[PDB]
This record gives sequence, structure tokens and C-alpha cells, in this order.
Amino acid sequence: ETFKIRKLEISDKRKGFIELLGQLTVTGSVTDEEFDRRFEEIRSYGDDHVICVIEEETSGKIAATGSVMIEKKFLRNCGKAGHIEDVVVDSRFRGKQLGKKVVEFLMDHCKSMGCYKVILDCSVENKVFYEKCGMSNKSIQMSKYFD
Amino acid sequence: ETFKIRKLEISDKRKGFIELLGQLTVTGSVTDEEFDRRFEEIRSYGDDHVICVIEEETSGKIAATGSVMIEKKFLRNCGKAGHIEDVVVDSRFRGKQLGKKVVEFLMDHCKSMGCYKVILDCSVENKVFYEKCGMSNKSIQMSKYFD
Ligand code: NA
Ligand code: NA
Repeated sequence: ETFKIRKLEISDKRKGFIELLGQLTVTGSVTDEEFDRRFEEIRSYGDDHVICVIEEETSGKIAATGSVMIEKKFLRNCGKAGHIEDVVVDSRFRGKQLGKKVVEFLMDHCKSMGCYKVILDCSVENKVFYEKCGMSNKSIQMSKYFD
Repeated sequence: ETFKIRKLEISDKRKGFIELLGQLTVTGSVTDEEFDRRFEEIRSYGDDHVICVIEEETSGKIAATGSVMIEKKFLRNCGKAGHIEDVVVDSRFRGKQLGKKVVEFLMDHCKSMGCYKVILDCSVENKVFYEKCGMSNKSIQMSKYFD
């Protein structure tokens, strides 16, 4: 196995991208039409919304992924914060240090865009993983689903 | 005292908006030029990035504020999640139920836009406040500042 890190491309709909997201949470059965629609809506944000993928070359499937959306604010001298989302590594490839590579790629992008911070939410069990990526836990997440 | 809830407007730079944000965290001394630049960059996102303010009428200053940025995803059938940010109530006006009004305004906007959830981060001490707004705490926030 060999791993290539890069951004999501429109052809990744045939490389198990949506299937890998399904290891994080419900995707539904996303059609090619819908995949392309939402790919172009995200591409429209340019550098303010980046999806990283790692492809495993032999299988030609996506092995890991993570996203970041840059939020412009008024505080912090009209600063910018990165929100890292949708980080998932295929269970087959856990222990291969792919999730760190994804997170670092997105942190590198946000530092380069002049963000003052990056944040993400995780389970209590995954705190120590993200501490290894230089992060700290000082707040909690609240959520409301419109189920 | 009388309170009017609405969206941020370009004239709010003269109504203590940036001063109120300074009760949450560092703003720096944001110029009118920079305020207008960043107001128009956020306005450009339309319904995908809403800032709510509550003005206290007698003083004509902003008494509370909160923001939401809608993130488009591929999971959840190409769903949308609302990220509520930058929620702050002037210390003078705490106990007047303004923060609930702000949060509910932003949740109402996200439900109307078809989001499947809304999330935000808070201190452990403020968990119970947000539980009163119908939210639940099941994850933690990790952060990295580029200080
Ligand atoms: Na923004
Ligand atoms: Na988006």
C-alpha cells in the first residue's frame, strides 16, 4: 500500500469517497448528479473551503479525508478561523498515521490563509489523538438536530 | 429598556458592535474601513452567513449578538450544518433572556434553510444555558491557535 495526499477531485465519486464518509455518519445514497452539484458549490468557495483526501494507490480508493471551512469574523482584527470537519480514516487503514496527515494538511492551509486558529469537535476518546496534532481541549460542543 | 432583534447592519459600527464583541474575546481597534470591508465580505454569503443583533433602544447600542455560518457537506444526503459563533450578551443586560433570543433566531434561520443540525462550542459552565435552548453536549472542542 502507497498513499497520495491531495484535494478532492470530481472523479473521486468513483473512488469510494461517499462510502468512506459513511464510516463517520449517515450519507444516504448520494447520486452522481448530487455529488457534482455539491462539489461545484463547495469549489465555488475557493480557498475558504478545502477538502483533503488521501488515496491508496493499489486499490485506487480514498483511504482518509477531512475538510476545512474558513469563517470570516469581526473579532481578532477581522480575523479568520478554520473549522475542520468530516475527518475519517477507513477502518482498514487505521494505525497508518493517515488522520494526522489529513489534519496537518488542513492546519497548514489555514495557517497559510492567515487564520488565527483552527477548531474541530471530537469524542472524548479522541482528545489524545488531536493533542498529538498540537491541539488543546478547553471547550465543549453543543448540538441540536432537526431530526 | 426595550430590545429590538434584527440582523447586523452597516451602521452598527457606530452602535457599539465591536465593543460588545470585546466582552467575548480580543477584537483589536477595528477601523470603519475594515468594518465595512468585512461586513460586505460576509454579506456576500447571503443566507449562508447571518449575524443577529439585539439593539437596546434607549441607549441605541447593541446589547447582544450571535452569528451562524452554514457549511455544505456531502454526508447527510449533501446536507447543511449551521455553526453558531460569536454569541455574547453585554454584561449590563445579563438575566434579560437576550442570549436565548439570539440563539433561537439563528436556529430558526438554520431550520428554515434546511440544515439537519446546528452546533456551537461553549464553556463547561454554559452547558446548562444551551440545554435550555434544546441542545445537548456529546462531543468536545479541540483548538490550535497560531499565536
Ligand atoms: Na466567511
Ligand atoms: Na459551504
